[PDB]
Amino acid sequence: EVRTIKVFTTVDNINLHTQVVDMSMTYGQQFGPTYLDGADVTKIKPHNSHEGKTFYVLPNDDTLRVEAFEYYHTTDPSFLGRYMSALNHTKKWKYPQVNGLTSIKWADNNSYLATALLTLQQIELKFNPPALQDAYYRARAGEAANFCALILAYCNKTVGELGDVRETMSYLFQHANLDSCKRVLNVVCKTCGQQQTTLKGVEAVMYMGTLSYEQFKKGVQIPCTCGKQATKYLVQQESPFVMMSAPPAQYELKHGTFTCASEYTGNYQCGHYKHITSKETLYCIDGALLTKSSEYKGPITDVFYKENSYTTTIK
Ligand SMILES: CC#CCn1c(N2CCC[C@@H](N)C2)nc2c1c(=O)n(Cc1nc(C)c3ccccc3n1)c(=O)n2C
Repeated sequence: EVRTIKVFTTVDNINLHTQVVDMSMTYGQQFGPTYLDGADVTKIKPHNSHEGKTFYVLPNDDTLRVEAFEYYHTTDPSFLGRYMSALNHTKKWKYPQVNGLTSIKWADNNSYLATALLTLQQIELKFNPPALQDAYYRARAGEAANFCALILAYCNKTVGELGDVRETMSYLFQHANLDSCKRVLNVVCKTCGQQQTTLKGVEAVMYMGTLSYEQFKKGVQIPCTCGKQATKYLVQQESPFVMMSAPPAQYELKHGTFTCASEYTGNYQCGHYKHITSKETLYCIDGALLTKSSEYKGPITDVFYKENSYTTTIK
C-alpha cells in the first residue's frame, strides 16, 4: 500500500519546512543525510512514531543554503553532520553547576572543553553566529549539550579526539566580535634599531610564550635575530581581556592576580586539563570535581586576565 506521515526538516531548528515522507523509503532516499536530535536516521525508515518532528538535513537547496549560512556563519559542506555526530554524545553528558559555573562531567576526553567552557562563563566575549549566541545562553543556564557539539563542529574535533585549549579558544575567538581589540608591541635588542608592530583583533588578545602578563609588560627575552637577546615589551593594550599561553611549565598562581588558568598534566599523548579560577580563594574545577587552596603551583598553559585599557610607561 501507500503510507506517508508529515514531518519537518530544518537546518537551524528554527525555520521548519513541511515535508510529506513516504513511509517505505529511508530518509536517506528522501532528504539525504538526515538526523533526529543527533541520531543518524538516513537509513531508518519513517516510524509513524515520528509525525510532527524535526529532522536536521544537509543544506541541499538554496533556501537551506542561506538559513544555514546565517545561523552558523559557515558553508563548510560537512559542518552539519559533524554537529549532529557530536550532539549525539553531548546530549548524554552531564553539565553540573560547580561554584556557580556550568562545567562538564568528564567523558570522552572533554577535559579541554570543560576548561574552555568554564573560561567563557568568565570573560567578556560576544559571539557572532546566532547559533553560538543562542547555544551559549542556554549553556550559561546550565544546558550546554548544543554549545558543546557546536564547539566540536567549529573545531573539527570529533567526540573522543584529543583537543588543545589554546586552539579551541582560537576558533571561538574567530566567531566573536573583537574588532575594537588592539595590541601594540615593541621589540628592543640592546644594539638594534628596535622594531615595533601593532596587532588587531584576536592577534591582540592571544600571546604564546609566557604565562605572566606583568612579565610581558616589563619585557620578554625572545629568540631574536640581532647581536644579543632582545626584549619584547607591551606598549599598548585595548581589549576586555588578554590570554597568555605557553607550553606546560610548573608555575604558581596567586590569588587576586588572574581571572583563570589551564593546567595540563600528562604529555602530548596522555594528559588532562584542569581549570583554576580566582574567586574568594583559588578553586580548581576538574569536571564535576571541586577543590580549594590558597596558592597553586602546577603545570599551567593558559592564564587569562581582565583588561580594558593599558599604556606602558617604559620608554
Ligand atoms: C550578527 C553578525 C555578524 C557579522 N558576521 C557575518 N555576517 C555574514 C552574513 C550574515 C550576517 N550575520 C553577517 N559572518 C561572520 C560574522 C562575524 O562577526 N564573525 C565573527 C568574527 N570573525 C572574524 C574573522 C573576526 C576577526 C577579527 C575580529 C572579530 C572577528 N569576528 C564570523 O565569524 N562570521 C563568519
